[PDB]
Amino acid sequence: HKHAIPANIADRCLINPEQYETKYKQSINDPDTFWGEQGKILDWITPYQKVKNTSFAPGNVSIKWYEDGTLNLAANCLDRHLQENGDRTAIIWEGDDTSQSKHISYRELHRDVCRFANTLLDLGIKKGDVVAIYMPMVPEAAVAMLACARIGAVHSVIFGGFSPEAVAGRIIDSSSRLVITADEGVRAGRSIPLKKNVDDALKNPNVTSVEHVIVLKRTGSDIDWQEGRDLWWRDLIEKASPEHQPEAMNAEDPLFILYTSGSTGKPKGVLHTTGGYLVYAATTFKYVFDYHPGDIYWCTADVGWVTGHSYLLYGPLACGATTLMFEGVPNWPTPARMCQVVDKHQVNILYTAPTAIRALMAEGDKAIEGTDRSSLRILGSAGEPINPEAWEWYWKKIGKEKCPVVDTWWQTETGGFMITPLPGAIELKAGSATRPFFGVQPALVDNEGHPQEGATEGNLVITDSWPGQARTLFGDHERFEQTYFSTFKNMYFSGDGARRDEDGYYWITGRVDDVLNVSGHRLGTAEIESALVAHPKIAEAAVVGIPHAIKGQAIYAYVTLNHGEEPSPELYAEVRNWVRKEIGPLATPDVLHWTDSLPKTRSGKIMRRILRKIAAGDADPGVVEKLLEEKQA
Ligand SMILES: CC(C)(COP(=O)(O)OP(=O)(O)OC[C@H]1O[C@@H](n2cnc3c(N)ncnc32)[C@H](O)[C@@H]1OP(=O)(O)O)[C@@H](O)C(=O)NCCC(=O)NCCS
Ligand SMILES: CCCOP(=O)(O)OC[C@H]1O[C@@H](n2cnc3c(N)ncnc32)[C@H](O)[C@@H]1O
Repeated sequence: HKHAIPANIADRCLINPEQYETKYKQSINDPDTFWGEQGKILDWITPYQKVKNTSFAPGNVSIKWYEDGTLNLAANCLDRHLQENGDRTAIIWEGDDTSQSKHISYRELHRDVCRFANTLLDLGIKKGDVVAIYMPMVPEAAVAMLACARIGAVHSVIFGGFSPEAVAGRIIDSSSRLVITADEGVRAGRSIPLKKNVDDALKNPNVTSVEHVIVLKRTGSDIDWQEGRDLWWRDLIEKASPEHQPEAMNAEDPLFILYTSGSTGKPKGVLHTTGGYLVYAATTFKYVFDYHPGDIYWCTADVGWVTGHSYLLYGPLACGATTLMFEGVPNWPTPARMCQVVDKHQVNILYTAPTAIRALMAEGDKAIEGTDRSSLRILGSAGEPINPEAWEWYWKKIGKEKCPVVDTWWQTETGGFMITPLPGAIELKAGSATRPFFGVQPALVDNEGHPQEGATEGNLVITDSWPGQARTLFGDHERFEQTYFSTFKNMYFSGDGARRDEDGYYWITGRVDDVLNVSGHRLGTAEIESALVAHPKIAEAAVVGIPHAIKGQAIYAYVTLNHGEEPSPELYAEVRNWVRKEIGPLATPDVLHWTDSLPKTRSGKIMRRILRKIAAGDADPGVVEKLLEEKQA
């Protein structure tokens, strides 16, 4: 079953099937003309001359786009929209409590970004300084990210659900000079500590770089205050001049770092530059969502994740959209919350995640009860695979069978959408990301690196660069080259597996490395094992993912205690809380399986394939039998 392109979409679409085909072929055959022309979606301070300048050569990866052009992201997201659209809403903010919302016009946002840019400059922040942002889903998170970009500071946004230890690791690695936070965030009626977590983070004796903490009063909770270091947001911004002249950034000036979990090691800072990234986010946002002036757009992703960077803030604002920032969760106070927000603000484009869809579907019709949903023209899904059944529930209940669903496959490392439908150009298959975006050349290779032709499956690689590609890993270009460009030479390895069907549509099966997907959150099995083994009573651990109906994968941890320690309710609780402390609640094992029987190769390497199979139900060979009975209990 292919879903046809509906007439209302065909009548209005920016790109039809023929235009998709033609532009696709040109992006591939002639990237310099294609991306040379498409780069004009942005305003450049000085024009680029060179367009594509890239190599995936082994141990010698170099990615540059538009390299001689200069520009300012904040000017593209704000300034250039003032003359025509200064009165238009830039951001609709919907509170965790429905009595709370705000409309923030382009003019108002610009003025606050200008005030906050001066605040930053007056505080001593300079172009290239890294600024850590640990904020909830409030408009001020946006102001802080845009102010940083405006001055050429390099923001590093840390998701609010990270623990103080996780916050400190990111601060240490990036040498962040400043932390921007709130006293607390508000989520599903609960107040979540943020500033306290920062206080704990800065007590780590390896944190040396942070000179100030800017705190937004979001809840007025009693916090500890260090005079001098700590500064209230309101105090600072109100003293700052609202006049700020944006300076030109080179196309290859660093824009942001985003810590991202890998197959091995601890999270690394995926680094995006300015020009290609922003051309790519604005271009993909515009065509995949079929954005028309006046469309109300809603991405539900947190600002702490890449989806929140590219498609909550940067892509939409570049295009002059009204973008909605929701503080809470789609099913609080009730499962109908998400659709209530859609009606309240007349959302035309809704972009969400399969975990949220599956949580709402588990509530059947309570998800749509009392709601109208008519304003909706376009639906999106990203972050994890969506089965045909969930896709169909989404298409029917939320979109009322009237809205194309754009299932967008991509990654932190890709900056923007990679394999995705375009709503007026491509016919949909439930559960398929479908076809590559402009400038994207995917392939499927076997474990030896041989391309597989026709209907097939294999390792999903991208065989050439695209403007939005991550340029490096902060402080570690060698690890960037190793992780992504060493498995299959001269190719970008995504670490995902995929099938290609008889039509040439891609079906992403999931990570083939040791990376988990837990409620749409990318986590490394290695880092969770490191966190566990750091516990004074734990000798060894092996972490796998198991299928879970809502979350996609749940975390299953095999744990070996040091001699002289026993399993108890207490130790169970302590070990789970230890992971919460090391990483955050998102990384907490759902199951602890206590064992002295980790399977290992003769060289001592833990073999996870079998652990994966046992946990799901599907040197010393005796360990498998012990493991089987332990699992059954
Ligand atoms: C958002 C949604 C997609 C799934 O939620 P989720 O991302 O998996 O996270 P949850 O809401 O379950 O919370 C898990 C933990 O992470 C924390 N967390 C999640 N987001 C956070 C954030 N933005 N900032 C700080 N902490 C956060 C929660 O507080 C909770 O921690 P705790 O139990 O130790 O106090 C959607 O299904 C939803 O609204 N969840 C309902 C709550 C729930 O029970 N979810 C589990 C599946 S039903
Ligand atoms: C939304 C982008 C999130 O970026 P992150 O870097 O956090 O996660 C990237 C990984 O999410 C999965 N993934 C993402 N989108 C899809 C998708 N649409 N279908 C299947 N899997 C997906 C793929 O496994 C991918 O390697």
